[PDB]
Amino acid sequence: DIDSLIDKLLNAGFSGKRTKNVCLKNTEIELICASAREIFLSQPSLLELAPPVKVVGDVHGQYHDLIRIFSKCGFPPKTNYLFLGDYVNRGKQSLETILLLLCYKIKYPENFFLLRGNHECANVTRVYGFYDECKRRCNIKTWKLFIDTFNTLPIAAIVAGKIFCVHGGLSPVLNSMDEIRNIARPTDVPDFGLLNDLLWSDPADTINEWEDNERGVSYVFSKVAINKFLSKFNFDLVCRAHMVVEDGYEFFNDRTLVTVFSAPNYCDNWGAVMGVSEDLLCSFELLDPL
Amino acid sequence: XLXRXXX
Ligand SMILES: [Mn+2]
Ligand SMILES: [Mn+2]
Repeated sequence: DIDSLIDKLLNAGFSGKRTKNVCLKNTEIELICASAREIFLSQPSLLELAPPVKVVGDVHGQYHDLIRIFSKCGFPPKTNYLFLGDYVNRGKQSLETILLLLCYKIKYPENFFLLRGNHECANVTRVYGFYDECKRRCNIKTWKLFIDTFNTLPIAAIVAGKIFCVHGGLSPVLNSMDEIRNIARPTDVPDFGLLNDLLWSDPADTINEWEDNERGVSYVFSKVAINKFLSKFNFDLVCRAHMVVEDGYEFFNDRTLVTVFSAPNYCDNWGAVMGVSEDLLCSFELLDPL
Repeated sequence: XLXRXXX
């Protein structure tokens, strides 16, 4: 009964009820992670999606703001969704956030899509909150079942052959799209390599194409890297998240790249959600900080 | 400013 689990999750979300225990039992959480993992593995590491679709950035366990997104932008399945990752850590309701997204994935496998962020891995959840949230509100076995599910999340999506969607950004070794298709799953996230770069890198107005990233891992890529990447693969836009931006979204390099960040008041930033029409027109819907 | 791993 996936419908009842959604209604229970949305009930807690509509009311703002804040409890130590999750509204779903650990046995129900286990079955959700199992069904979603199987669905993720049956679909490619590189998704190919057709418009219309709305693209959501970092949520980071801000479950109330996920409810605001669905209430304003439309609940599934009448709105097709692509999430760019970073569902857990920092927010006090990471469990409700990832559980609702996984349930929608189970119910609408071909109309609801979730990419991997750099926070959907074992080591980052141990440092930034979601490990402790699982230990306090559920158990370590439940946390391991989430990591097993995270390790199957796809890595990038291409919308109408023209919009490349990834959580972090580009890579000096992204030489073909099949290198993303052939990323074996399940997998952890290494400290280095194409997979690490796709989830960790950031754009900048730097003098050099590639420089080490101030976050302590991966790279920052320049406008030249974007131009060469869009030209080589015949894309019009790079759509990514990963980086908090004051106005919810921010174009970069003559609107060849956009950052979509969907966690309002993360540090007092707006949140934004990008809509892609059938004719590949990009518009946005805003989420105020308070 | 939450610590650069990232406000
Ligand atoms: Mn990120
Ligand atoms: Mn993030």
